[PDB]
Amino acid sequence: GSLVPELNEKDDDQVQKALASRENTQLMNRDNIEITVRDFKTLAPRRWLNDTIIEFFMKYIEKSTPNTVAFNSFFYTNLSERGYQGVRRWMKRKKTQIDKLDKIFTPINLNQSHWALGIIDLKKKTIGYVDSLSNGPNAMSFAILTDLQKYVMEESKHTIGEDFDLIHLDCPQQPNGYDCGIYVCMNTLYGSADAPLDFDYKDAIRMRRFIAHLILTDALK
Amino acid sequence: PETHINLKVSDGSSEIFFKIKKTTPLRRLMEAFAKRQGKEMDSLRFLYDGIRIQADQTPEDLDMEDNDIIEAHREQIGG
Repeated sequence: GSLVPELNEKDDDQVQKALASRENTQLMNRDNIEITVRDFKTLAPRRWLNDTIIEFFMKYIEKSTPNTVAFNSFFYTNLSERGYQGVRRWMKRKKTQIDKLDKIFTPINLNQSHWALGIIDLKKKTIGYVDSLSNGPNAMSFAILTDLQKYVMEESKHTIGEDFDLIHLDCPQQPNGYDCGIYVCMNTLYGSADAPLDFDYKDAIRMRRFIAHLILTDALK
Repeated sequence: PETHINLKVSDGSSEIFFKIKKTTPLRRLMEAFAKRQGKEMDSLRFLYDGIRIQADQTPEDLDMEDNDIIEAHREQIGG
């Protein structure tokens, strides 16, 4: 069917009211992710998501999926610009260790203009790069895959990662220029559930409202 | 090195050293850093070991240790 639900009328109206609030108030503050109205409005129709919404969705997937870490997008920025040393201390702050995980998700911001996703699957021994506006395996995608493979090898103290398969994963492609962050969230949701990537652009429209509902209903308890 | 802590805030080019009480909110520190870059607070994310600091959280709240670093990152957007 679809892993992105449709909101009832009451829940949808709550989202519409919050998108119209007159001033930049705090809408949610839980699990070290604070969301203001300015952040929330990036979920309005046709708008580019910002890092706050991407981080909130990563937290939601961590909250509902076992043995999973989903970093915010600043993890890949640091790893790519400043090597493993730039993210060496981050897993410790997740209160867990790489050898206890099934998956690590790493949302990637590309040049302040596009969002994509890395999926480290420790159980399947694979590192995947999934992009909703891609023509296919290319060289930038390779630097990302080798960076994630490097992370696994260093964080595990060279116990795991050297034999992982690096793959440019296929996924439903966005039909517009603004849904990339929503496709990142759908790819994290479906990848966390180990579900076939068969969502589409109508799911992307519903996804914006679903994520907005999760925020207003304080889904991270 | 009991009640007070030394912290550095860096954006990768500009770094400012601060010494605050462990029970003092980081708000003032964060606003001072932003003002020096002439940048708005809502455009900057202040992270500690990957955790997005909320102004008002203290060093004690985040388990900081002397000479820890706070990274100031630019908001990210994408289509």
